[PDB]
Amino acid sequence: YEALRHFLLMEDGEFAQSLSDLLFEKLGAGQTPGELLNPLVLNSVLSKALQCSLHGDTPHASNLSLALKYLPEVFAPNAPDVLSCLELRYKVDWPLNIVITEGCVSKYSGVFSFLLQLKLMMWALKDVCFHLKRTALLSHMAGSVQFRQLQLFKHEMQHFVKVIQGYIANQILHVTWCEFRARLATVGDLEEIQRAHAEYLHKAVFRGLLTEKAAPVMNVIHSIFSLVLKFRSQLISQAWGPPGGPRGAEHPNFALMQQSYNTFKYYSHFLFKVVTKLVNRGYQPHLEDFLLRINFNNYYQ
Amino acid sequence: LVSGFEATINKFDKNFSAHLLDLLARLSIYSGMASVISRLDFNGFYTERLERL
Amino acid sequence: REIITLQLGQCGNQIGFEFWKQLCAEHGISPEGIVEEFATDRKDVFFYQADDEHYIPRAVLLDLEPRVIHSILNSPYAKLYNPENIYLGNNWASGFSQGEKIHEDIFDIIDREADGSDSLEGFVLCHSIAGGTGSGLGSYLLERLNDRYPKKLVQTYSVFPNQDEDVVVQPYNSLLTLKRLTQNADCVVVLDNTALNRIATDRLHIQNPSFSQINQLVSTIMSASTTTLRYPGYMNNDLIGLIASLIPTPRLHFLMTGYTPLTTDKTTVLDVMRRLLQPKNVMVSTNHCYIAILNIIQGEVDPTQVHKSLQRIRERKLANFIPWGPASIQVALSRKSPYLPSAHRVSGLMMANHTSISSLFERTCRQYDKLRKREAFLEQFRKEDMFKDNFDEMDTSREIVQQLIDEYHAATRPDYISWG
Amino acid sequence: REIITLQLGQCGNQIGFEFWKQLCAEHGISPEGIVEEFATDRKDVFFYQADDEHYIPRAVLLDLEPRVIHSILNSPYAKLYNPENIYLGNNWASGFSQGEKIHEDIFDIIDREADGSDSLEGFVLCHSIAGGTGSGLGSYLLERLNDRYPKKLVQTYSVFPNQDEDVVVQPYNSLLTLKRLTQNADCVVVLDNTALNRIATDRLHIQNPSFSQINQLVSTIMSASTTTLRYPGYMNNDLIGLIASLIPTPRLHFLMTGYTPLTTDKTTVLDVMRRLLQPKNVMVSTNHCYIAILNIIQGEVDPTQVHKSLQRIRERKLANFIPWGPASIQVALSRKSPYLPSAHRVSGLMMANHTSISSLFERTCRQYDKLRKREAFLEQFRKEDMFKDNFDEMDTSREIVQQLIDEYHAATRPDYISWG
Repeated sequence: YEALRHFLLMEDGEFAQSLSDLLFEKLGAGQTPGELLNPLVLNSVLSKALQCSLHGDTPHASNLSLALKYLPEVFAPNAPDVLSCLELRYKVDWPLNIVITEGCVSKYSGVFSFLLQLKLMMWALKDVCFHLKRTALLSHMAGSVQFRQLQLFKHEMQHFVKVIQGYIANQILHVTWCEFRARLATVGDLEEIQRAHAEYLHKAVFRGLLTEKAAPVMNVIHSIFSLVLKFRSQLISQAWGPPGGPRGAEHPNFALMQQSYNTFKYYSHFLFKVVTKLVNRGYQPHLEDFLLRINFNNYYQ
Repeated sequence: LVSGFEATINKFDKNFSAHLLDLLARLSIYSGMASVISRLDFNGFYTERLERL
Repeated sequence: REIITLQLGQCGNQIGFEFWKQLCAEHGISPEGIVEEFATDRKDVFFYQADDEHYIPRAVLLDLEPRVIHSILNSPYAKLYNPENIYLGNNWASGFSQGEKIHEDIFDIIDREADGSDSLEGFVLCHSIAGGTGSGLGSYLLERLNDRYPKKLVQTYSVFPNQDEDVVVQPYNSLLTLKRLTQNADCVVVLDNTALNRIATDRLHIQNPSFSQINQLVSTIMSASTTTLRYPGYMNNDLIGLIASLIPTPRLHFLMTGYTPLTTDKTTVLDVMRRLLQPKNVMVSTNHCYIAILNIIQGEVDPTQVHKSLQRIRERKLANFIPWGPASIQVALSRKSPYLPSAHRVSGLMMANHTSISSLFERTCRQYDKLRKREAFLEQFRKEDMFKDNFDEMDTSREIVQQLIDEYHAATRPDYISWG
Repeated sequence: REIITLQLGQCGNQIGFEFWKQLCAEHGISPEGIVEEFATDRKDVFFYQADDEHYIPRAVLLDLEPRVIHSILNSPYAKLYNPENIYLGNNWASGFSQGEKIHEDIFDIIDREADGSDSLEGFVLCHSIAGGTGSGLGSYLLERLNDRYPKKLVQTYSVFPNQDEDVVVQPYNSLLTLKRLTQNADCVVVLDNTALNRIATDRLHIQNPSFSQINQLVSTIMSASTTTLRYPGYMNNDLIGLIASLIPTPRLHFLMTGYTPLTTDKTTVLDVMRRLLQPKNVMVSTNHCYIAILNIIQGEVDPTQVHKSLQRIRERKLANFIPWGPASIQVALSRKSPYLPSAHRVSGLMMANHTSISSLFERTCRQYDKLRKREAFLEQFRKEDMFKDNFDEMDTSREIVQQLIDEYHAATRPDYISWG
């Protein structure tokens, strides 16, 4: 249970970051028409990540497999992989078979999908901060006002995706797994063992918001995430301009970006409305947690 | 020794370099196993000539 | 990617030296670099791996007019730190000029470690502001690193000197260092001699040997600030990912520190957070407001209560901030290490962007302005005058730091959307 | 095929004497040549064999104006070395002329050994540059051997004299020796008196008796340079096979030495390689670069780690070289012998082609040029003037050695593909 938690549900940070990182580098750079789906590269990146996790190499590291279910015709603009069906597969021995059932690992895979797309978001944003530092304002001789504005626009969305990742992280992960460990200590019979892990996973999904009844918030997350990805890509697409006077023209697409910045802010405000809309109708404690995370300090962040 | 000798040397040089860089790239694709290539060029001589794709 | 720490100057070498022993004891490392027999951590970033279990740190120790670096050498840990990378005035100009002649071989020392590592993210400087030999040279080296590694980032654990105001040229020196730091440093973590001395008087009776004891306080802050990197976690598994939230705007990249059990020699998360937001735990000496706050807790922390703790701290509103920035405080968690005492089992730290530090910058600018009108100690020796005949880099630094002060107060204003 | 060592001159005979004594102790040989009772090695190449395993080396000891060869005779090892092949000025010309009259009988001594051996690969000369009697005679003999044995190869363990600059005609003599060596020697391994003396001051307090003790250092280098031949191994089971990598171009055939535990009186291969690349170990005193490097390690070496050691040393990049040559460094292994102390269980040596030695050649060329303009020491005795009235072989040597210097710096240039 612990090793599966470490690797599939990504508790060990280093394994998750490295496995996501190599795949992301290839994903954004190219190889889009399923040339990143070659068995050799999939197996190689899996082995590389397992070796470089540094949490340890164990017999438990056996049975880990990287695979795919749906076949992408081609990766979409911005290489989103919003529903890329890359399935981590775990073999289970007959002792670990009455314990683990196929449906349970089908449920396991969902969080890997959603967590991975969160890492994908975090990647590109780390990279645009690293890109503005690639610029470095290396012509420090020229200090650009619009440069100053644009880093603030970046800070907005990186902190938003920081809060969402932190939200789900504090909702599930240590919270539900502590409960599950207590229940695991408590269970004393086959059926008891089955239901403890079953509700461990059902609680994890429910708090994860991937549950069908909580679809609206996840839809707003999709819209926000698509905006952040694409409009972060555009600044990378363009390049700076001659040094003189006020210089917005460095990466002249900034004007279109300001409209995008306003659209992202609109989704943010709408999300603050949505969470309260849903909490008042019914009883969803995770949503109360969410409505304070999204806005902690002022009427709106 | 100056001219015809060199004329053979250069075609052998190009052919060997082709057969060499193709070998190193087709070995670079594979993921101790990776200890080989950088030992073959310890210095960084011909560290990278043609980036594949 | 692995981090290299560029410890320079007498004071900077003292604090880097203490920091690496702190991580030696904290990790599974002996004074000879050998993995401890008694010994789950990500030691890759900070410690280079030898084949025979020597965990050698990526420390670059730079000495100028060495006195304390000989004492560093005659220590039990000299075998711990052996990349063999030590290469031989109290004025900023003297330090800058002395660095300029030796720049190439110290930079080759940088290059060697950069090549030795699998990869490189960051340069962490144990810099001393107005540190005589430390300052000037650190500013020059800071100017060189960004040019040579444009992609890469530089952090500075600046020990900003406030000793109630001996060196008479402190404002001049600190002023020039702050210009270089404002434009050529990606991040800065500010510490204060007076603030840590006041904490020393509070927690203990130590008054006269302040520097020796305050080293430990600085070391605890420095190690705790990196513990989330040194130990695996769910988020902030890399320096830049952590840095992004802390620094919202490039100019305002100076970070205030704090620690809940200053007397770390059970407490719930609600308690440690609310204690931390009080000013006594803080180590730094018109409306004013934070820009953004972050807190990391290491201990036996109940998971379900951390989010409720953030709920309840919103109820307390102990931290007052209405900045342009929307960044709210976040509850983060790291792993308390084994083999060391677990006293005050739950213990936390905070890194925050606060406008109050503009006051501390303006105090040294005030001292500089008074000293500049007097021209009492403007400094114009053969070195100082020949290096700066115009004495106009001082004025360039004055206008740049004045821009920084105005930008801080503009961040306080409701309209930092407009140019600051 | 067996190697014959042509030790000549007083200094050359001293170092050949010590080398053969070193291999007596190292191999299973007593001072009378008897197989030792206490005693897996390929003793065929260096020592002639009897079935009782008596082993007389194939040493050719040439004496001129003998003083120290009488001391060589009055030794316990006189019975060890008996091919009965010892046949009776401080100027190069005097030595050359003295050699010419006795060339036939010493060459018949060569012929006898060549016939006696099953076969012959190489002539290894314990030559002395500017060695009075040693130089001149060694140059003449070097010119004779290649003509008589065109297929065969000549190596020269030249002890290049640098003593901080007594003999006044040193640059003149050395200049001539280098012309003959540059065109008529297949390989040269260069050693330096100042370099070994500086090492002597480093490791010990010995300053005054430099020559007597430095013999030991030279002997260790000489024995370690051949150990891979003297003991079976996977690769480099023959001299020419080893030589090929070390000398990539015929003109640049001068080789640098180094030894990891200079204080050889456990250490992993990573450590011994990194130590080895440092300059304090190097026993030799515009961009500059190696052309090729090779290292041989003899000890308790774990085999899986030697590749990983080369990989690490690549990360370190302690050795900087971008030559025309594509030759990369290689980690080779040899067998540490029994019966002698195993102190510093792992101990290594390096042979390399380095452009720095061009500086040392240019120093004696500089001394020669100054002395030549002065004509302070033209010699022009009855011997010197009659042998060389024109004195134009000196200029021929000057242009040849200048070609060598230019070739070295051209090898540094990116375009040694063109003529150098």
